[PDB]
Amino acid sequence: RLFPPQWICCDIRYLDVSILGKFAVVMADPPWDIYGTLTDDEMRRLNIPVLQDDGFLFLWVTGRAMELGRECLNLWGYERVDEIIWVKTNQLQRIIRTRTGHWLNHGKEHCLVGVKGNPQGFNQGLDCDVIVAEVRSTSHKPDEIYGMIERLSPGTRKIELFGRPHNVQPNWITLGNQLDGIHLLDPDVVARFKQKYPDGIISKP
Amino acid sequence: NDYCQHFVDTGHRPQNFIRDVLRELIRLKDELIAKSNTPPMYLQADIEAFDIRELTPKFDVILLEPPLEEYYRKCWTWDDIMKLEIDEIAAPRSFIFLWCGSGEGLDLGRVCLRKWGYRRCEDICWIKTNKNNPGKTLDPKAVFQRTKEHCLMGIKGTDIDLIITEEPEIGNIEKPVEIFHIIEHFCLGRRRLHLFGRDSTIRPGWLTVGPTLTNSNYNAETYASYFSAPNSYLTGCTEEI
Ligand SMILES: Nc1ncnc2c1ncn2[C@@H]1O[C@H](CSCC[C@H](N)C(=O)O)[C@@H](O)[C@H]1O
Ligand SMILES: [Mg+2]
Repeated sequence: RLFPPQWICCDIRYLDVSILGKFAVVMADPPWDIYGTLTDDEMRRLNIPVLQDDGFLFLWVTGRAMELGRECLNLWGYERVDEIIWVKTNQLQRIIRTRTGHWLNHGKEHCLVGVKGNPQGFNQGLDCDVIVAEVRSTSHKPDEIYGMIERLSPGTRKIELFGRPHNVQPNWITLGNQLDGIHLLDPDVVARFKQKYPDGIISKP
Repeated sequence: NDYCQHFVDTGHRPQNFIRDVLRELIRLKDELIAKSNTPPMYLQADIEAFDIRELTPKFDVILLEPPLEEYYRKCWTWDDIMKLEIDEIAAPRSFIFLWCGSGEGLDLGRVCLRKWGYRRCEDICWIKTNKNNPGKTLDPKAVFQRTKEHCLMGIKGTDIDLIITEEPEIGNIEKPVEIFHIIEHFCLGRRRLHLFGRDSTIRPGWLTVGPTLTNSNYNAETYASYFSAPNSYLTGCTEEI
């Protein structure tokens, strides 16, 4: 095992993620173009490929990002092997019904699961692919997903992209532009960060 | 409480704990659908060897339920499915509902929709509870136990997305009848085709076509006569003229 939460406030377009090393799991909840958003090209160009050799990607999608996210996942070198749905509930366990141009109410959000390489020793098949969890503030994804990921891959290092302060977790490094400064504790990451960013400034390259 | 941890501990799926899963308005609309429905029409056909273009006129709605091997474990592969010429029988403004399973079909069904000229506009999930038989279900690629199936809705031309029922008994490949309720309540048009339907799915307002039908009554000319003027553009949710 257990390493405390770590994070980097950054513009994820500009950070050289190669300094962070390799991760068993990547999770992202991108600000799809459907504060601020990323354009479809900015999403495609994210250097996700450097983050893992063998392991899993969890990618939240809605609307047209069901298709754009599939494209991104494939472009980044993953194959989609599962798809989690979060059934959104209130405090009494009833479905919350929510978009113009749709003639169906939506009761869920989707999280694509991609695989890269051939992961070994993950506990596949412990959890199922439906999360039932209460909705909290706008865009706040359920904490259940961290538990499912920890049971799948206990004690390994993980990275979350586009996380907010409430997303930081033990064994995770969180990146996002709403985080408070830079909190790094892994000596290897600390050393490579200092070498790359001696004055702590992660500006547009 | 964490229903994921509870499933790991007990085998009860999280969806088992969803609760409660206008009336006059819904009933009147059901009634208008029933009144505007064509008589059920059906045709036994080996869809592998059948010239699909023999099904006329062009359809407003197509429900496509190819028998995937994953439903069981002739089975249809995505290679077979993708090669169906659906665009040849769909109206220029029309809708498709494709049962895609829980595996590679979630990607390949999307390729099919776009191949046939549709844009994917809803992803309807059939979430299966195990209230009667708590426990574990795996596919080799699978990361998680698969407890749901997806029906993709496509649109071409210019209710909630969840169905929750108990998991069917082994060997029962039927999809929830609720999918028909969702489709009919959209009021998309009266020319409705169900490909790979069975005797058990035959329904007023639908033409059902599939290999296992025991009987047929389809005649193209009779079928077309249901939609001749003044009834050509009816939505299926209004008083017929
Ligand atoms: N260029 C950029 N770099 C880093 N973060 C960005 C960004 N553009 C937008 N963001 C952030 O991306 C996030 C998308 S919403 C993330 C929700 C989060 N998973 C949760 O559970 O709460 C927002 O916090 C937004 O501030
Ligand atoms: Mg809860």
